Amino acid sequence: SRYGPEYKDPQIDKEYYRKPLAEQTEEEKYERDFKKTQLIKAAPATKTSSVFEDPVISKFTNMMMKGGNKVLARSLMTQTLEAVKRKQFAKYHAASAEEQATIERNPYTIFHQALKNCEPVIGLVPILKGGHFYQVPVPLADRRRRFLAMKWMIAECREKKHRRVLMPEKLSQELLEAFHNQGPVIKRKHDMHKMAEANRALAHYRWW
Amino acid sequence: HRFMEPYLFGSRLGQDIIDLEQTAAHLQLALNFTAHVAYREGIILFVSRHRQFAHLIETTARDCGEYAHTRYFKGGLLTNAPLLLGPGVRLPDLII
Amino acid sequence: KNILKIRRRKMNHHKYRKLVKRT
Amino acid sequence: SFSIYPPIPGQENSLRWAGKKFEEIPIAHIKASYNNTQIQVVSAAHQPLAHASCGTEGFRNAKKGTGIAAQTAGIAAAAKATGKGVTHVRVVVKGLGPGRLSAIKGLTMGGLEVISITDNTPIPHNGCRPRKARRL
Amino acid sequence: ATPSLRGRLARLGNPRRPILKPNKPLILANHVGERRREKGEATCITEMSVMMACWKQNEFRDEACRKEIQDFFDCASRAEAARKMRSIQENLGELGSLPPKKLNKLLHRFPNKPHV
Amino acid sequence: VDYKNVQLLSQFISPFTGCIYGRHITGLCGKKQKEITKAIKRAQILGFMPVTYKDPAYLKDPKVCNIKYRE
Amino acid sequence: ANHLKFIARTVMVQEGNVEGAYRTLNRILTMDGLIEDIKRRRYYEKPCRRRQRESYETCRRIYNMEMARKINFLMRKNRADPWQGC
RNA sequence: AGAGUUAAAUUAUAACUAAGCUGUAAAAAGCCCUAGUUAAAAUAAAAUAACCCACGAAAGUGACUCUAAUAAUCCUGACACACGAUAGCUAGGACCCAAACUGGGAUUAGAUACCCCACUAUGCCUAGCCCUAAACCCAAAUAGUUACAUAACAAAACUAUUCGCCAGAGUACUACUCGCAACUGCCUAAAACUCAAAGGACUUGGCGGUGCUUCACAUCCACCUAGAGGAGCCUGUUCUA
Ligand SMILES: [Mg+2]
Ligand SMILES: [Mg+2]
Ligand SMILES: [Mg+2]
Ligand SMILES: [Mg+2]
Ligand SMILES: [Mg+2]
Ligand SMILES: [Mg+2]
Ligand SMILES: [Mg+2]
Ligand SMILES: [Mg+2]
Ligand SMILES: [Mg+2]
Ligand SMILES: [Mg+2]
Ligand SMILES: [Mg+2]
Ligand SMILES: [Mg+2]
Ligand SMILES: [Mg+2]
Ligand SMILES: [Mg+2]
Ligand SMILES: [Mg+2]
Ligand SMILES: [Mg+2]
Ligand SMILES: [Mg+2]
Ligand SMILES: [Mg+2]
Ligand SMILES: [Mg+2]
Ligand SMILES: [Mg+2]
Ligand SMILES: [Mg+2]
Ligand SMILES: [Mg+2]
Ligand SMILES: [Mg+2]
Ligand SMILES: [Mg+2]
Ligand SMILES: [Mg+2]
Ligand SMILES: [Mg+2]
Ligand SMILES: [Mg+2]
Ligand SMILES: [Mg+2]
Ligand SMILES: [Mg+2]
Ligand SMILES: [Mg+2]
Ligand SMILES: [Mg+2]
Ligand SMILES: [Mg+2]
Ligand SMILES: [Mg+2]
Ligand SMILES: [Mg+2]
Ligand SMILES: [Mg+2]
Ligand SMILES: [Mg+2]
Ligand SMILES: [Mg+2]
Ligand SMILES: [Mg+2]
Ligand SMILES: [Mg+2]
Ligand SMILES: [Mg+2]
Ligand SMILES: [Mg+2]
Ligand SMILES: [Mg+2]
Ligand SMILES: [Mg+2]
Ligand SMILES: [Mg+2]
Ligand SMILES: [Mg+2]
Repeated sequence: SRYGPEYKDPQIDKEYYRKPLAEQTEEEKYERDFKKTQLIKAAPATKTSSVFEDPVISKFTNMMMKGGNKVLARSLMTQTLEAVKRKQFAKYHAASAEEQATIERNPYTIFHQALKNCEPVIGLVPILKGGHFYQVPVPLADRRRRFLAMKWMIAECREKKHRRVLMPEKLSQELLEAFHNQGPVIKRKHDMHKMAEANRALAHYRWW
Repeated sequence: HRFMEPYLFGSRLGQDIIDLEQTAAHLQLALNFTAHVAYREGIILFVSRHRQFAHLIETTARDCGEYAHTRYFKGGLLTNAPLLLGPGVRLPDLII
Repeated sequence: KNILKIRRRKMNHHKYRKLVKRT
Repeated sequence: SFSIYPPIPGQENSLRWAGKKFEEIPIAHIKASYNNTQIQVVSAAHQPLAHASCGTEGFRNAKKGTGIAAQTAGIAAAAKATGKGVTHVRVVVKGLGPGRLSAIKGLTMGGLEVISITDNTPIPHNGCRPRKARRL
Repeated sequence: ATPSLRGRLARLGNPRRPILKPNKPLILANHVGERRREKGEATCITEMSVMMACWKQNEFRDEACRKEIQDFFDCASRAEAARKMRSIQENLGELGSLPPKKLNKLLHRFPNKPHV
Repeated sequence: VDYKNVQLLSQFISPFTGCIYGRHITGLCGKKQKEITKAIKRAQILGFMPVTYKDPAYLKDPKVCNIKYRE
Repeated sequence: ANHLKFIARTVMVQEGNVEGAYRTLNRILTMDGLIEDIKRRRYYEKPCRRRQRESYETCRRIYNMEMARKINFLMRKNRADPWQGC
């Protein structure tokens, strides 16, 4: 907010800048962009042009940080990706050739998958009518859903571990079980879905 | 209007017609009056709000060494003169 | 407004009928 | 001049659905009441082939009012009817309530083909007096 | 055509008995009534119901039906963009008449006369 | 206007309802509206003409009134 | 009840679109005033309370008629203005 | 005012069919001798036309047909005469539906109410009473004029001829009288006492669990994060001392 409304966001992707020549409306557009003498924001410190940056991992990284510890959250995440990695190597070498073709060794694909699979389709909002609060079925916008998945994973592997158990480990377990849909996280997604199905009549109430 | 009933001549198929004899008798006296004021060297202010003719009436008046006011008319204008126009001021001798 | 006159009447009537029942 | 709606009971009109006269096509009665909906699909011969109510569909005292419930009853009704092999339905809505449209749609979406809608909603020509209005 | 006002109103002259009792005097006002904002219904309800039935039959495995779900989100995006579009749509007016600002200026330009 | 020509009276009745159109639709004098109305009611009780729908025979005849149902 | 059935208040859907045909029938009833009558007749309405309705309706109809006319009469002069900034 | 008639709807009561049906903000009770469909008299009430403005002295009168039928060569006029919505009373019929009362059910601190469900006097007919209404268009009748003219507001201001009515506010549609098919009634209608007011219309505010539009940007709601209320302690009030 030390930025006036005059300052537009930085677009940080390099592939965009290096290879413009085949795109007309985008050539027009970024021409408008810098030609407008557009005051543009100092790019954040978390966003980098690193080839290794996955925005989803960043968000999930943040939401795990208590206080101001980037260092610590970064480390816990790193250890989670790592933990899943090694756990999947262990599953690989102890398996049969068919399953060697099957198994996912990429902790990243495992992560985007275990989140795609944990995200609820519909969710509830309370509506006040005639004195009572009814929980009613609301279709959700994607970002809210992503958030719900991540929030759930973090809250689940935060709360229910036995104290001798480190975060990255349990988190890895929950990731791999949510991968196969058998994990408690998905039990949660399902209790959402069931609660929505029971109240489906009340989907009349919602006016928007 | 109800006060035109004498000045009228009569209704031709719904459209009303003035009496031109009366127009001349009246206009004569009007123009005579106008003149006798001008000769006596006094202010004359034309006024109209009508848009079609705005230009005319200024273009007329500017050429007479007479003044027009064709515009929005601020409220206390003649009534409260010295506050609106200036600390002390002369007012139109005749308004047209 | 004129209701405020009627109110009086309304009451005085009601309070009378009640009376004539007991009495 | 295509699709003049009201086909006459005289035989001057040859238009067949499943090779049947319009007189022979099944009548689906829909009754939309403020608290309820019920469909009953009947033969041109007046032998009931299907019945579904918003309650028979397992909704309860309030919720059974909604259009959701209406289409719900409509589907299963057209299921029971389709079981006895009715392709086409001329529909009549009785009453004016929440589940009018919903149930009619419910017959289509429920896989039952609709030819006609006609509204028979009882309209007193000033017969029996209604019950009193409410707050009072 | 406009309903006859002759003999309707209670007046000293009138030999008849009243027809209309106006609550507010019958005069064209200068201004015009402001636009009436329309309310909403429940959006998307159909796809919601279909997808409910699907999970009921399929014991709630989301992997079993992709179709009902993707159509559900199709509806959600159609709904949200319908709201954005009905927000920028204020050029709508009556679609063949003019927004109540225009009517009101225009009506102040040729006002109605009660007095004189 | 006679109560005997049901075609004529059919001309002023709503086809789906059996309603009687008002002046603002039919566009008749006062006396002719009234005449038509009474005529119709007579035609209904005596039963030359039905109440709740326009007799199909007469649906294809010339249409007088200003109503647009189907748009 | 004594009349032949299915002739009254009947639309027949064309090209198999149901929703369109229902809209159509609805437009019928609402054009003739039957919906306002059903809704009116759910409960009773006492004679006095009825003439009040009538009169309020008819006043309002007069007003709206007139105001409509006036609007559509002044419509011409909505045209962009000639004399601007005189 | 008679006499005759019924289109829509509803109900008996059968034939099928399904277990529910009804009912609200949400429910409950209620009913399954229920519900949908198909048949069907009586009783009651008269969609649209009516965006019309007619008929009657007023009350009132708008499904259909026929009979009878709407005073006065037309000024005003009662305590006399004849009528007079609803409700109510008397006797006899009627009873689809509605419904004071009442009994259930919710709501509520309570709920003798608003909401729900039954069911009754009663609305309906024939005969007899009762004679009251915000019986108000709060605007008397009959001839006129648009001259003069704005307390306010509302339906603009006034002559002329009449009758009826009004002398502060309560007290008081009351107490006594008189008369009435009324006997918790109607009509006529005071004083003691108390007060310095009581009233009508308006003006700005403020207010509104009125209506409409537009917002809230840490902000009411939905949403995000981190805490308070629990524990120990610090420290401030309040009480006891
Ligand atoms: Mg008193
Ligand atoms: Mg009626
Ligand atoms: Mg009351
Ligand atoms: Mg008269
Ligand atoms: Mg009157
Ligand atoms: Mg008023
Ligand atoms: Mg029947
Ligand atoms: Mg009407
Ligand atoms: Mg009799
Ligand atoms: Mg019948
Ligand atoms: Mg029946
Ligand atoms: Mg029955
Ligand atoms: Mg309800
Ligand atoms: Mg129960
Ligand atoms: Mg009407
Ligand atoms: Mg009338
Ligand atoms: Mg006479
Ligand atoms: Mg006399
Ligand atoms: Mg009486
Ligand atoms: Mg009585
Ligand atoms: Mg009874
Ligand atoms: Mg009986
Ligand atoms: Mg009952
Ligand atoms: Mg009780
Ligand atoms: Mg309370
Ligand atoms: Mg209430
Ligand atoms: Mg009963
Ligand atoms: Mg009676
Ligand atoms: Mg009256
Ligand atoms: Mg009144
Ligand atoms: Mg009086
Ligand atoms: Mg008199
Ligand atoms: Mg007389
Ligand atoms: Mg005079
Ligand atoms: Mg004043
Ligand atoms: Mg006194
Ligand atoms: Mg009294
Ligand atoms: Mg007395
Ligand atoms: Mg006396
Ligand atoms: Mg806050
Ligand atoms: Mg605030
Ligand atoms: Mg705490
Ligand atoms: Mg504490
Ligand atoms: Mg101290
Ligand atoms: Mg102390």
